[PDB]
Amino acid sequence: AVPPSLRLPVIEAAFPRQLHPYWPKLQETTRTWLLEKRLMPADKVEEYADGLCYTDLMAGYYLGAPDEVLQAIADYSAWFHVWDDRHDRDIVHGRAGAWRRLRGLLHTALDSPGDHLHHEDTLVAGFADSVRRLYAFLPATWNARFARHFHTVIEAYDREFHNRTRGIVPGVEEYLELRRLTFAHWIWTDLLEPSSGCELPDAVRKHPAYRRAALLSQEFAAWYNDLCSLPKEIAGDEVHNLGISLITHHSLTLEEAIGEVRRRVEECITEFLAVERDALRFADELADGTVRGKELSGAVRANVGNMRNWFSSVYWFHHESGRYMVDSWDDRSTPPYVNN
Ligand SMILES: O=P(O)(O)C(O)(Cc1cccnc1)P(=O)(O)O
Ligand SMILES: [Mg+2]
Ligand SMILES: [Mg+2]
Ligand SMILES: [Mg+2]
Repeated sequence: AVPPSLRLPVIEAAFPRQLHPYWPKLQETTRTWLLEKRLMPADKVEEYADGLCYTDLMAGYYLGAPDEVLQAIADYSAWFHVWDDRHDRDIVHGRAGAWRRLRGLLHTALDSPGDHLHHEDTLVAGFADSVRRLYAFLPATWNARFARHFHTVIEAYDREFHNRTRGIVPGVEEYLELRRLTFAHWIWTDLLEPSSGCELPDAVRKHPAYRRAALLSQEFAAWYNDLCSLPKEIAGDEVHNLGISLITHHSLTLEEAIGEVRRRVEECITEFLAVERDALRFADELADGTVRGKELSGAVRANVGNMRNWFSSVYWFHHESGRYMVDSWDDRSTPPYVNN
């Protein structure tokens, strides 16, 4: 059961949880990858990795993915959380040069991941390994789109670095725009496509019903993370959180801000329910009697189904993962799974 302040009865009643059959092997294989790529200290991997639930988060989302696609996605997701931790620690310790150099290497590795598979920075080498595998599933046009999206994500992380080093809390609207980039909304959306085995043409994925369903799934995930990660973020001097923007710029108390974030999250669900109908009608229209139409219809339907699964996977992840359990830590500002 979930605490009342975080509970979403519509998720519990109407978004039943799903789990990909590869999850048990996924859990161990990603743990071993974190150890072998030296992305976290060995003792922290053994003590904390399974409890962080990163593989569970992906296995509740990309249902139907081939096992090797899911493995690359899960390794990438675990990497992404470690990168968020590295960025945080570079900020806390004032390592502006180390951050700048990492940022530059990630831009280069994103365009040429094979060149960086054995880089001396293990964080760069692990990024490159996951991305090179992601680049092997679909035509290079998809790879180029993933790269365009992730270049933007890296720069949003750089903006967060600047904000936190200057002590700036973004305004609410500025924050909502930035959050689509720091949460990597378009990366998770891109990854729907190798999971269903089809690169969608621009005309299909830019259809208004597809686009809006994709957006709402990610807005829910990011803002629900803001709701659940607010305690650890306040304790860690993080400034990027819708609740923090509301407290800072709209003069809300903590209780009022929690209520407002909750209401915005709830609205994503019922807006998604409306647009999902339109997205599934579009999927039906794509089934025009042709083979290609059947393929595109099935891919769109699978992708919209996984946009729905993201809601339940993110919901339960936030109650299971050790990442957010700040009340258990000796130092609330320093999670035990980060290298400090
Ligand atoms: O777990 P966290 O740190 O609350 C977070 O969700 C980590 C994260 C980063 C990017 C994508 N998904 C999760 P963040 O975005 O930093 O608020
Ligand atoms: Mg974070
Ligand atoms: Mg972050
Ligand atoms: Mg957060």
